[PDB]
Amino acid sequence: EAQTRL
Amino acid sequence: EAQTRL
Amino acid sequence: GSDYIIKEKTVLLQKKDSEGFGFVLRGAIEEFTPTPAFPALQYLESVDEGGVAWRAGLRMGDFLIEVNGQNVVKVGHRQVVNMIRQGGNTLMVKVVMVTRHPD
Amino acid sequence: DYIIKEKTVLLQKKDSEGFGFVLRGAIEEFTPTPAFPALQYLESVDEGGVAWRAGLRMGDFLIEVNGQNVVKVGHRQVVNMIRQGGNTLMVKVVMVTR
Repeated sequence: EAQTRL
Repeated sequence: EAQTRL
Repeated sequence: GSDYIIKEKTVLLQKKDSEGFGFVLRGAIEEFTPTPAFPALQYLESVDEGGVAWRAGLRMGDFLIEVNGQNVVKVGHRQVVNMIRQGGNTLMVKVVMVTRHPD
Repeated sequence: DYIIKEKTVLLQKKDSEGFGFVLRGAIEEFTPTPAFPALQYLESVDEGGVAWRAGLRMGDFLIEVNGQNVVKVGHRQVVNMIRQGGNTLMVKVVMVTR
């Protein structure tokens, strides 16, 4: 997977 | 959309 | 928003050569992707109050996921209809029943 | 035997800040399931943040971003779409509450 903050 | 009696 | 009750199941239909399964298939070429409210392209527009379909447990609104072991989630109306005919008199359909409640 | 809670919400943030959430997602061929409706979901939502105040919560799966269906979209592509909207994000999400 891969997370990202927005 | 289409319809069909069956 | 909306709260959706999702139920899945497979049903076996078998009619006399002189009768219909007892339902109207409805549905959509471009791009389709399953959403919670609309999990497939074809569904039961209506189901005859006392025919094969109805007696097998199918109801209006049921979306068709599989026709005789064949996934029809993204299949056009024409072809889906042809598949149902290929199995003549016997039909094993996997369907998903979606019921919408206000949230 | 599977309850899915859906809603479409509008987020409007200020240039300086962010919407306030961490998006985690993504194999190749994805086949949506009630328990696993989409690829990208909200791993975390900052309490009291833009996203939080709009009604977004942990576990929310993203169905549509700015009107585009993203059920089967890759993480990078979805992130990019969110970037694209600038300071606004209209998002349709679902919470599997089975």
